[PDB]
Amino acid sequence: PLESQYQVGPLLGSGGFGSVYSGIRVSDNLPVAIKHVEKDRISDWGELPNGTRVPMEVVLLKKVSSGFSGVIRLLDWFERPDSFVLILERPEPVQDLFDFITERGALQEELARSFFWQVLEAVRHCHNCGVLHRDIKDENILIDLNRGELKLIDFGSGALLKDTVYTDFDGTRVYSPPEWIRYHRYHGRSAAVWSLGILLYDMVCGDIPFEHDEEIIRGQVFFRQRVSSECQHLIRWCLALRPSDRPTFEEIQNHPWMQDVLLPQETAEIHLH
Ligand SMILES: NCCOc1ccc(Cl)c(Cl)c1
Repeated sequence: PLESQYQVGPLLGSGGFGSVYSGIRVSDNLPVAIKHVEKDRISDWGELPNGTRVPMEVVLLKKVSSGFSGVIRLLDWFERPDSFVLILERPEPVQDLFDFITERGALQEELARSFFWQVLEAVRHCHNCGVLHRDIKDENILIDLNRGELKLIDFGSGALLKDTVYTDFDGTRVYSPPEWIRYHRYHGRSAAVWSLGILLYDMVCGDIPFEHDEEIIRGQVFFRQRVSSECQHLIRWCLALRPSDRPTFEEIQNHPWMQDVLLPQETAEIHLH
């Protein structure tokens, strides 16, 4: 069973998502993360291609868990009487982006460009797999410090991607768009672009731009740090009040600020090693 298959290490974190432990797969010593989610806390349920009743998180992870290393991979899952247990791949050494920014402050634009580009590629992979993350933020991004590779985590607030309106949301409010705050309605892709604007501002300024609902609704972007005109333009574009005024992923990646990105290994060599 699960208990014999894995060696439990220390608690890595706990919160809205559940409890996550560091671990080692006993068969090949592979580093893993063991996530426990209480059944009473799971509101969104779904079913696998076979038809087993599992949390939506398990459905979304299976849809995205393949060769591409931009999303944390689900290795296995187990059902207990009062919880679900998820075995996830664990990079080592690792640091989440929230802890990274907290320790190092506002990122150099070359570093933010590499990081932002990788997040964009990871989000495009999710969308191509029919998955909408809904909680893109610094806390949900892991940095593989040796490879300079970023990984999206926590699909616990996610949904299947659709072209119709979403009227439910349980992600982070300070990353949520003005249409959600005002009307309790949003479309997947344009809401994801708004959260990406919040994230990019956070990378280059060291903090999020808005705290209160009134600020999100006004959408006036003030720069507290020295930021290039091209970067400011891209941020202000992602943070357009009207969802239809926001750039597509293609327009973000073709933006002049996004040109000449470093490879992840070059990123680790210059900024992480
Ligand atoms: N948010 C607390 C840490 O959560 C995680 C989740 C997944 C992995 Cl692979 C790791 Cl290393 C840590």
